[PDB]
Amino acid sequence: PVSPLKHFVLAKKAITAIFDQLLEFVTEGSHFVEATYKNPELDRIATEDDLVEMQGYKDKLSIIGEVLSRRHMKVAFFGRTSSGKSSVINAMLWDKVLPSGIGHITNCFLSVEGTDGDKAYLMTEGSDEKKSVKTVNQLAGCLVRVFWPKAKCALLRDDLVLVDSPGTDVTDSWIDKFCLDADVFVLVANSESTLMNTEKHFFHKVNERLSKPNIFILNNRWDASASEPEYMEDVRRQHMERCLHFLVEELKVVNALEAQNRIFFVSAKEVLSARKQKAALAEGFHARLQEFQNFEQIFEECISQSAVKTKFEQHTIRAKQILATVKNIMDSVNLAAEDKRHYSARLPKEIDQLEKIQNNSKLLRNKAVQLENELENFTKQFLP
Ligand SMILES: Nc1nc2c(ncn2[C@@H]2O[C@H](COP(=O)(O)OP(=O)(O)O)[C@@H](O)[C@H]2O)c(=O)[nH]1
Repeated sequence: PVSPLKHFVLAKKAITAIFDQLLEFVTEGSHFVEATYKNPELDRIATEDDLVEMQGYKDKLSIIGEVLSRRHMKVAFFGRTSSGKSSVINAMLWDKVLPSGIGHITNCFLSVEGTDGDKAYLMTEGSDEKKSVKTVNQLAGCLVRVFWPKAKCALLRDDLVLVDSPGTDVTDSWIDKFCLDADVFVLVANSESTLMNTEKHFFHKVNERLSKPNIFILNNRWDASASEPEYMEDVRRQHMERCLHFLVEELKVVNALEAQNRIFFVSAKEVLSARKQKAALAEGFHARLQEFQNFEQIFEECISQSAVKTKFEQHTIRAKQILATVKNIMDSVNLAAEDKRHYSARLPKEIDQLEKIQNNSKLLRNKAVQLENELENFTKQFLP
């Protein structure tokens, strides 16, 4: 069972390798354009504008590679205090990463990301110090970053970052600082209550600022109706009706069939206890566990596909534009050299020098075409 998050990992590896090659190619092409422009025996074969363009591309292709190397998937959890946001995150991480009662006292956002080390730690905004996660109660707009060993959670190994927000009912400017790059928003609701307008309004604001945000609703604490099956079915219908209407008719972010794959009824407490033990069950436990596992699979499929487009499409488009321009420059150099060869070149040494320029510009043009093909292959595989 291969995690869908590997789609993102593979896309990130592919696009970073393309940009490594692109930087090397533009560096080589810039050296060629410079030598051609600077040759005192050549007039107007490569222009000063040709060189400035190539150097400008060279000067900015490195930071694209470094920026791409740090791209990650991000899921953000929202909901009323004690709905179960921290517990859902812990269940997905298979451990008690965010401590008990942290939701009572946290007024900062808490993010969880992977670390290559074997020791968990946290970092605050104004330093590089790695602090004990045992101080997270003291440290928790503000953001506290929790780092958890990648060897312990496959989600973190596969470049997912999970963000816990302060309770919606006791606090937006949240969107700008910690939501412009979130790929998925998860509303955690208390299934013993009813979906509230305070929660709806927040996702209305996300919806107005982002084009078709990916939104899941987890009706948590579903174990509270265990052994009440007839009751459970009717409460499920009522929650489903209200959650469907919100996603489909109010937000209009999903049609009614796809909405079935965005609303789930779960017990994060049961799931965490089952998973911490893996490293006398209430009635319906396994059905609820299976529903949480189905949510995780659908969530991973959603966020991996979505994040590849969101995080990598613009730079893929830019790389194609850079290559088209470099090809145009190589075309211009070749054409100017060949024109000169046939219009006014006289001595066989001048002719041989122009033929070398033609040949090297063609070698570079063909290298650009090969990188265009790699970008087309990337687009076909990763950018539907
Ligand atoms: N019965 C039950 N209790 C839960 C569930 N999820 C969380 N809780 C409990 O509800 C309390 C608050 O949960 P927490 O995850 O801290 O809520 P948060 O404030 O939204 O982060 C804690 O005591 C949890 O143990 C659940 O699925 N079922």
